[PDB]
Amino acid sequence: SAPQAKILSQAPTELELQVAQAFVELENSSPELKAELRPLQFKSIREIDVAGGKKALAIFVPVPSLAGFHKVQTKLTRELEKKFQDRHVIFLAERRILPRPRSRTLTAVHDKILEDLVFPTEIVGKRVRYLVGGNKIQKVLLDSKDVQQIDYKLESFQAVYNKLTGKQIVFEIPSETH
Amino acid sequence: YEVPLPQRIQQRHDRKAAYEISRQEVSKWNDIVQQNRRADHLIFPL
Amino acid sequence: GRMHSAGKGISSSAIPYSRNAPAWFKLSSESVIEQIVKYARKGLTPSQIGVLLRDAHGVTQARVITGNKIMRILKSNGLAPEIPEDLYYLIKKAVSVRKHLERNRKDKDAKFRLILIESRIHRLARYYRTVAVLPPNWKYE
Amino acid sequence: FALDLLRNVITRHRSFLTVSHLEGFIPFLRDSLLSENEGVVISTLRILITLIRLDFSDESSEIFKNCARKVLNIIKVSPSTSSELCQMGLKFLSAFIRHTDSTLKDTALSYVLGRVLPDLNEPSRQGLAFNFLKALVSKHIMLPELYDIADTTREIMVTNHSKEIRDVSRSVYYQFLMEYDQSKGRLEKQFKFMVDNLQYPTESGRQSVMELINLIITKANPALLSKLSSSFFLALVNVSFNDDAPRCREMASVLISTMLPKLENKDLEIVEKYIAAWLKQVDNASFLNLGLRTYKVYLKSIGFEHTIELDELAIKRIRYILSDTSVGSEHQWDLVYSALNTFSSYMEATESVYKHGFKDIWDGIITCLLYPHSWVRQSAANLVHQLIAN
Amino acid sequence: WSINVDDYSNKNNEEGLIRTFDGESAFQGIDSHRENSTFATGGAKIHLWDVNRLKPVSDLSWGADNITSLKFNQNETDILASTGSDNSIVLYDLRTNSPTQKIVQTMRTNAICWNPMEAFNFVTANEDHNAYYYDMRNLSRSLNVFKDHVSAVMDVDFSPTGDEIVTGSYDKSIRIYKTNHGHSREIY
Amino acid sequence: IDKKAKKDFYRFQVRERKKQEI
Amino acid sequence: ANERRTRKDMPYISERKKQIVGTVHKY
Amino acid sequence: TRSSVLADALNAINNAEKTGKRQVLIRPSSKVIIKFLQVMQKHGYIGEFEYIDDHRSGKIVVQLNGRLNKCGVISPRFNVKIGDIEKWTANLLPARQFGYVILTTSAGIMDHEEARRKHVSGKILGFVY
Amino acid sequence: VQDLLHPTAASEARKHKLKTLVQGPRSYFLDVKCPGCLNITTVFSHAQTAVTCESCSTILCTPTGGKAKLSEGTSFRRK
Repeated sequence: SAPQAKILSQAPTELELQVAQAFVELENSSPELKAELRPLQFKSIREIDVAGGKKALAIFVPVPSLAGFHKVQTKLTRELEKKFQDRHVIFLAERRILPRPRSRTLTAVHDKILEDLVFPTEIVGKRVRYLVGGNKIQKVLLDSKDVQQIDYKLESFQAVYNKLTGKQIVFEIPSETH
Repeated sequence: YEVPLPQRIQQRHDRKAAYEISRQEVSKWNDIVQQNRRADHLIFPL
Repeated sequence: GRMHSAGKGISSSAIPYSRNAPAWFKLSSESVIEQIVKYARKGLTPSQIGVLLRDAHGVTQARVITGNKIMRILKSNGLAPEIPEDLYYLIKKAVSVRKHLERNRKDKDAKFRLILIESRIHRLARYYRTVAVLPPNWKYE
Repeated sequence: FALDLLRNVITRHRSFLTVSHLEGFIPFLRDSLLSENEGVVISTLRILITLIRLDFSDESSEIFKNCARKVLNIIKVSPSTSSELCQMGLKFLSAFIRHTDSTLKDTALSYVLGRVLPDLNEPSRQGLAFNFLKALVSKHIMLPELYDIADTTREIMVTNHSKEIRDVSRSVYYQFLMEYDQSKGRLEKQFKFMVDNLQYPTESGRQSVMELINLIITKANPALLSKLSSSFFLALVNVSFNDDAPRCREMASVLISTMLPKLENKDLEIVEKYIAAWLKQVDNASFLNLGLRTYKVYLKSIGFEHTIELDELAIKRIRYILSDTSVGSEHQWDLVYSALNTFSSYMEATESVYKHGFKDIWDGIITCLLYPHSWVRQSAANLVHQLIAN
Repeated sequence: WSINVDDYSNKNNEEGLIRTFDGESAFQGIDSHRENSTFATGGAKIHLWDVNRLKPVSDLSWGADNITSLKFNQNETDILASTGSDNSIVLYDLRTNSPTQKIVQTMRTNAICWNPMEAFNFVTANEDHNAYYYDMRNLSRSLNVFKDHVSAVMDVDFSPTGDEIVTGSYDKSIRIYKTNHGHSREIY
Repeated sequence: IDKKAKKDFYRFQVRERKKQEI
Repeated sequence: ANERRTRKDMPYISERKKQIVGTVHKY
Repeated sequence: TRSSVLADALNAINNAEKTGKRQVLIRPSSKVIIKFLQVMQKHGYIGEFEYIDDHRSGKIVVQLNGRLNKCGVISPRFNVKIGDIEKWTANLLPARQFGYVILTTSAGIMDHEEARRKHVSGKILGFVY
Repeated sequence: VQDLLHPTAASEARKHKLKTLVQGPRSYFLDVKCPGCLNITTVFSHAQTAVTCESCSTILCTPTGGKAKLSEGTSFRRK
């Protein structure tokens, strides 16, 4: 399969092309995972820095396909990490915000972007502390399902969330001391 | 070389190394402290 | 908290904080929907059907798994109730009470328990008339 | 208004951009830099950076020294480096040391270098952080911290994603190693660092270092090149032979291709020894794959018939591999594919293939036309197409 | 600020504000390094300040949690401890310019005091009507526990003798405890 | 499931009953 | 004490350690 | 039945300061409760407080330093003109400048001295002193 | 005296489901294997119907007031 087939955008970016060659290479190597990988196709790519200095590959994908991506995002994501090391691979859906887009819809889409990011792990909660001076500290409490992997990724999640939603957050994982 | 670990993970190791150093250097005060505890009488200032 | 009674019971269900489908859940949303219509075609209600899917199919919540409430799934496939479920069982409940009174006229408490029921029906029937789910001309019995 | 009008004028009209014309404005520029409002200071930095290229008299040159003191003080009061006004200050300091002969105190520069270090890694404040740093190596200023920074700019090369930081950090560390005085043991350590960095896990990291190789290979002394010839060659063929990234494998071959011609006669002899030994290892099929592939790199760099013995070894291996292509053959599809590829390169190099002696190999090639693996068929088809043409 | 004092009559003013340091966020604690002029402020972030510099010299912080109180060491003066609203105690060392350790506590701790006679020992005023005595090197446990208050302990101080500790609580009483004894000997 | 099934709950059910009624 | 009569596996919790929840650096 | 969630919050805070509690839990939460809390917070009557959101009405936790001599809600929420404000400060505050009267104006819910500063007015929510 | 911000982990488990800091269900599902056909079926912990194996139509569990009692011989796992 050609890499451009995997790319929904008519004009594929060079980074987007590279991830497409990676994905079709996984299709060819895979004996049967191709049957799941082949139908999957992503809309685009955005490579975003982090305070840690690494980068994150945000792959924009359709939601009905995003379900199938979530079915296979573990194997696919570790493989993409191997092919592109020092870049955090994350799949996020592209979902409409235009009716200027409405503010309530924007809060909603931001929070879905948050759950899609924290995948494979799940959000335990959301906390907000209001400082005596007036500062607000926003924290998201995550489960310990894949504590090690996300612990290697919390800052990347933070940078992508600030970049996309324009909000400052801190991801914490209860049940251990970080 | 090896790929850089995330700063908090890197810095966690940096903190742990710092805490070990902080322990040894405060431990230098142990010898006088045991002397004060064993001293029959302390006349201030020491 | 109960009206028509002094009970203060609080027993209920606790929706989980997470609104996403469980990770272990590995069944297609469409295969859920075809199960929904089949049970409704058999004659089962939105209340019972949710018990069956939750009990035997791992469907924690129809809205969470499929993204839509079950009534909307049934309505989308052409299956809707004549009257809202809450009212229908209230009507059958009163009918069973009434049928009881003809045979046994000295059931004076059942006469009271009757009164509590249609008063509940009038309040429920009134609300459903305001929102237009129930046609305005509708009256109980 | 005055500063904005003045800067526009001198840029538009070159003749006004002269020492005699702009000498009078010097007392205003020094005062404007110290002005309270942030905007006028930012404008003052830009015009001053425009005039540093201009030569100035003794009285008209003291502004840049005094200017340098305030922009330093400006950076101290700035809360964070990622500021519009603070960026201008670092831009002038870089431009100040670049062209003005006068230099700031060591202590002040060390403070800036410390503030610059966190921004080196962040892509947004990347470029300005490096541009100041490149001035330091450019003027060959001797500081203790730069040796540490030399180490930091090396880890950030092979351990980072961004292609921009590879392009910029590659320049500085290449200049630093070739310019700053260093002890021989440390140089060997730097080359041992680099060879291991060819074994780096990340594809981009291995990608990054090969320019550092290519820079050494393209521009280096013959004596230095001779010493590192054997070490680079064995490392380069290793990455070329087995690597997750195909792109790294071709690039390693390209580096060897541009390497071998520059080798000395003796150094090329060790290369011939290694290839000949690998071909000799008939027992191990993997070594034959390594031996045939490096022979392809051997051709088109030094050319055919430079060493006859190695050519005979490749042909005998090719004759052996292509002969046993039946069902009973134990040869892997990789080995037959490798044999055909090297034969194609051998075919281009010399016309001896058309002699009667090679007809046995040609019959094998025709047999490989219907080989089960598709890749073997494609290589055989190309070989036959050349046979039909010639 | 500067205040005229009458300890000595070797001279004879300038009493009033001397310098002001502006901060991005509110400050909730302050202490000064004993040997040198540097002082640390506990705001939304723990900051190290120099007298001759208006901006914070160094930024210390383990994470996003705020700092409620802080107290510099007296003997090994390069070490600093701070208290966070996330029920945590954080140790710092200036020689490394980085945090060293935390232990997350069940309840918040309002105040700390470090023993002037034992550099590695400190007491913490806690919200559970208790005050806890700690050893710096092994913080997995406490050295002693003081449990005679009935409301939250707000402040704690070591005597310069180092043998006695006083605790202030919200229950309208001051209790003063011997370091080796777990119960108050006096109530004021 | 059979005992909990209702003969008259949905739109189509009474219409089936209405069909048989006449 | 009433529970201690039946449930087999109870660690005695030291009074000096009940009030610690966790430590980042284990030793 | 619930009539004023803000009323419940203020009564809970008052009882918590009565019984010496260093923390108080408020349910349900709302922007009006929240903005009231930053007003008190900025005046120093209360300290740190945290919002626990549970996908539902929510919870607030407020730290108390014992400096709240009263917090009350004026129900029903009368309309107040600029000329009326001083009357309210006379009726609800034991002294002139000790404690503050909260107005929701076209600019939001804030105390009263800011209201004379921006020359804004609106409906009354309560008092704090 | 307790910290509602940071209750001990054991405390919530002991507390009623609706009274915790963030309320959530205390129930769960199970992977129960049919004794007859060895197939695996998902069953709710407090399942309110006599869940039957679709292949064998064999009773796997019976409803009760609280948790449904798993039929004798039916192996299970927490899912």
